[PDB]
Amino acid sequence: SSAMSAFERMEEKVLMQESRAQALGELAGADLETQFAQLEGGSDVDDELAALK
Amino acid sequence: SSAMSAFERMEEKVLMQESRAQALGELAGADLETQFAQLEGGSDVDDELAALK
Amino acid sequence: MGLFDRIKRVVSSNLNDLVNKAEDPEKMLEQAILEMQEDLVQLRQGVAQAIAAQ
Amino acid sequence: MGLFDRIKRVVSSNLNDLVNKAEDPEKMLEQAILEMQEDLVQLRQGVAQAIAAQKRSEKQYNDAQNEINKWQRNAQLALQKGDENLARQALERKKTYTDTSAALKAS
Amino acid sequence: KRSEKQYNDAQNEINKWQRNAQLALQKGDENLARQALERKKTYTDTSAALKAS
Amino acid sequence: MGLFDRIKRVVSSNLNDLVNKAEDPEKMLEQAILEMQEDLVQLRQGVAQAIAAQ
Amino acid sequence: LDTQSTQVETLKRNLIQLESKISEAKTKKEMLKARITTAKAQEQLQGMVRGMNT
Amino acid sequence: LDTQSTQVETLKRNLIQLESKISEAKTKKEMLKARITTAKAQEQLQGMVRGMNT
Repeated sequence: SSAMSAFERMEEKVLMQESRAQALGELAGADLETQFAQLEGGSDVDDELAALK
Repeated sequence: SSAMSAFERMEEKVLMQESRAQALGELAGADLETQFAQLEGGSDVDDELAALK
Repeated sequence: MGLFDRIKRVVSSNLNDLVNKAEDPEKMLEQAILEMQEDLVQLRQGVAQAIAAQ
Repeated sequence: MGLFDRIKRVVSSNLNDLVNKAEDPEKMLEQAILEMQEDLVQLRQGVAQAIAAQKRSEKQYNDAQNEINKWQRNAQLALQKGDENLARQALERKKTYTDTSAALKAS
Repeated sequence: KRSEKQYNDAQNEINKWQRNAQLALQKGDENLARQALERKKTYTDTSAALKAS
Repeated sequence: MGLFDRIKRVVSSNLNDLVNKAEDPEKMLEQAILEMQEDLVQLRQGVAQAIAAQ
Repeated sequence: LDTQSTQVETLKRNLIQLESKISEAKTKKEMLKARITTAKAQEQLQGMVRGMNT
Repeated sequence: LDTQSTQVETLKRNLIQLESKISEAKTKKEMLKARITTAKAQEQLQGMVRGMNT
């Protein structure tokens, strides 16, 4: 459909745009271990969560 | 008859048109279980009907 | 002719891309809503007509 | 004509030398860097686009792989009422989506 | 000596946030203390970066 | 033409250097901050709009 | 009249479902438009990796 | 009706397979288009072998 083919197109456009936006940082990065630390805080955050909880 | 052959023709046309209209959704569908839930609400609606009744 | 087919597909592949160039994601989505709403109005008009006939 | 060829080569050999005259070694090197950097930007944009396309196509595979089990869940929820046709069709659709998932994982 | 200001704030805050989490969990709410922990981790990362700087 | 390419690159290599000449290190850094802050404002406006939509 | 009652109820269900669909679709439209507005400026503003200008 | 049931199921299998094919084909289309975009600029930018300009 016309109004439904416009919607799906812009939707896929949105998806690709967000993927690129995340890719720029995903492409860059201070260091692979820095990337992983950014992904996951590490033992520090787990210990803090356990202690406060 | 002329006026009676026009009527029956457009009638069958109506039937096929409605069949297609239902077919599009019948052809599509989020999931077979989603299709069945759309067909029938499930235990939730039966329980609600029993409780309110 | 295969020549004509391929030359035509070649000429479409430039208009298609100019159109994709003048696409704007936010602004474009508006029509996808406006036209949906308009044809929804038409559909509910038909629904009302059936109700009224009954 | 050979006459035209040689007269043209004669006229180029003067513009070429005026251009070599207005050449400055330091200042000139700047463009050799600026344009390299700009086209490097373009190349890395393409690299990012490829990365993003892969990270997007991962979406359907993730859906299908989690679905390879969501379909068992649906079949269980169906057979819990005692119907086997619904669970069987869930199995068929799960096999379809599993083949899709395998193809997408290879991709 | 001015950039030291933000680091001092964040370092004293690395403990003020534990104080806030304690004052929150003293009513029996864990979401507030957990969000306090998350913000404390954020401010601790900020403090570490600022201390290196 | 290669002639035109090289003559154009020759003319750019003088404007580029006049621009580098009228560069001032301290004063210049100010824009690198002002524009960052302005587009940060725009980004946080978008963030707020998403929050509000939810 | 009973037949038309069935028809109008099956036509009532139709319209309710399609109105729900267009409404949820508009909700998604707004959330994704906010997404776009975030991204548009977001890609002019990111980490300051020393090895690029962008 | 049973015969048409067989027909419609064999027609259901047909369409599922062909939709899968077109979808995977579009996936390949996107990945290869990214490939092309890499290559296009890539061939203007390569190692600086002293014995060529290119």
